[PDB]
Order: sequence, then structure tokens, then C-alpha cells
Amino acid sequence: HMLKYVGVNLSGAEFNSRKKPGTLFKDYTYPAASDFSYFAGKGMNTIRLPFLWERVQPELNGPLDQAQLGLIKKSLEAAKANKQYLILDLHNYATYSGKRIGTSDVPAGALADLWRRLALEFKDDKAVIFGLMNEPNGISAPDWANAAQGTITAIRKTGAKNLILVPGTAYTGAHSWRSTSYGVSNAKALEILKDPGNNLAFEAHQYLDKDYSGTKPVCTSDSVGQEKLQGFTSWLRENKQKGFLGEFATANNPVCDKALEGMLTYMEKNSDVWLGWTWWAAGAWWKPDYPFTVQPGKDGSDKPQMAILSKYA
Ligand SMILES: C[As](C)(=O)[O-]
Ligand SMILES: C[As](C)(=O)[O-]
Repeated sequence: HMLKYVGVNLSGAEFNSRKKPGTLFKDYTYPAASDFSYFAGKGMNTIRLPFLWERVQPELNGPLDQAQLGLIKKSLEAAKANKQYLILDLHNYATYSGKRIGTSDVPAGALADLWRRLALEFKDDKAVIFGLMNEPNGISAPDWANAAQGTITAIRKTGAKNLILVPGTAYTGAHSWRSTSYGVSNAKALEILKDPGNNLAFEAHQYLDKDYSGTKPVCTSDSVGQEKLQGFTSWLRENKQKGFLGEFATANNPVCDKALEGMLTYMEKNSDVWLGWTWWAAGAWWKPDYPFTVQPGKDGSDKPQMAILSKYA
């Protein structure tokens, strides 16, 4: 891989998000150790690990749940053992128990407290990357940027030097990064961020179906992925920043495979600003008909898209 960090999302800990706390192995799961070794064997050195704010911190501004933290630490041991980096993905869409950040119920400061606590736990660890928030939405780009700044600050106040992945609002889509249709763009709002630790990258997501939601197993053309990454890539370059494609996926068909090759090659050619990517998704709890799974079969076999991802790893 020409990019620094390449891998997959190991999805499962974020499942059944309405259930709080939920029960391990019934409502959600953490990944098997064997998942980490399988992907390591494919050349992948990075795992994005979704988990829920509500499960790791059952009361806002309160102590972390030690059982939940122990599960995260167990996954970290597996990643380290397999020479992988672990992205802690607070997989919450800028909400806590259904309420948006910025409301009276969930002040921006509550997210900063969460991250202060995780940073204190993981600061002495080079394998750990902090994924501040999965797909913020329902919040303006300036407001989200204020929340993100508060969180970066809280992390750095602990002495933590770990890489922080910072998303925008609008589900952090690469394609819409520069859009001013509805007001201030992610591009404009996030220009003012400061990281006194100088170890930040911007996380974008990109799907290739008609509304870029990953709702359908269709790629609208054989070049749409690379096309949708261009604006964001230029913004990174303009601002001397790095980027990370925290989620992307393509279905198993010829037009999608071409689009996937094109977007992976595009990020390789633009590796001055692309730090890496993590495919959505693997993990043991996807049904076999889920169009984007790269979880190996019960029979040990590789999924179709893995043959392409492995080439770029
Ligand atoms: C896999 As998603 C687009 O809900 O972060
Ligand atoms: C969470 As999805 C819309 O990429 O299956």
C-alpha cells in the first residue's frame, strides 16, 4: 500500500443502537481476534472499530463503563498483536440517546468530556487513533466545527499526541464537502480548526449509489468514486491537511469493481494528502446477502471485493 493506513471497519459493537446498555452477544458484539489476523493477512494494517457513546459512557459527563472499556482494550490487544492501528470510532451521528449535540440535553462540552476520558486511557498508545464522531448531521458546519474544536482541545489538554480524525457535518460526505447550497460548507467551517498537537486528519465518507448513502448495490458510473473525491482532495491540498476515507463501499458487480479500482488508484496517486481508508465493512454479524461485506465466509473464503482491496494493501 502506498497509503499509510489501509483496512476495514469491524462492525458489530454499534448494532441495535436503541438498546442501552444492551447485552453483549445478544444486541451487539465485539470482533473476534481471528478477524484482526485475517485482515492483517490480507495486508491491512488498520481497523476502524465502531462503538457507542451510550455503551462506553452511560451518563453524560460521568465515568466510563469499565466492562465496555475492557472490550475495547481487548480489541486493541488483538490489533497490536497483528501490527495494526485501531481507530476508536464513536459511532454516534452527533447524538446521545437520540438527542443532537448542541441541544440543552447534550451540550458540545459533553463530547469533549467523553474524549478527555478516552484520551486519558489511550494516550500512551501509538496504535490508537481517535475517530471523534461518525457522520455528524443535523447540525450546522460552524456549530459542528465548534464542537470538534472543543473536542480536539480536550484531547490535547491530556498530553495525548494520538492522531485525531475530524469529520464534517452532512454525514461527512466527500462529495458535499464544499457545498454552500444550504449555508456554510464543511470546507469553510473547518478551516479555522487548530490542533496544538499538530496531528489531525479530516475524515470523509463516500458511497457511490445515487444519493451517496450506500443504501443500494449500485455504482452510478465506473468513475463516480474518484470524481466525488476530487473537491475534498483539493481542499486538503489547499489547506496543507491530510484526509482519511473512514467509510466507503462498492457492490459486487463489474461497474462497481471498475469504480472501486478507480477510487483506490486515485487515492494512491494523491497519497500526499490521503493518509488512508477503511472499507465498510466486515464483522461477524452481517448476513451473507449484505452487499458490502468483506467478512470471510464460515468456509474461510474471501469475499469478492477483498481481491481488489488486497491489491492496494
Ligand atoms: C455505515 As454508516 C453510512 O451508517 O456510518
Ligand atoms: C450502513 As449502509 C447505508 O453503508 O448499509
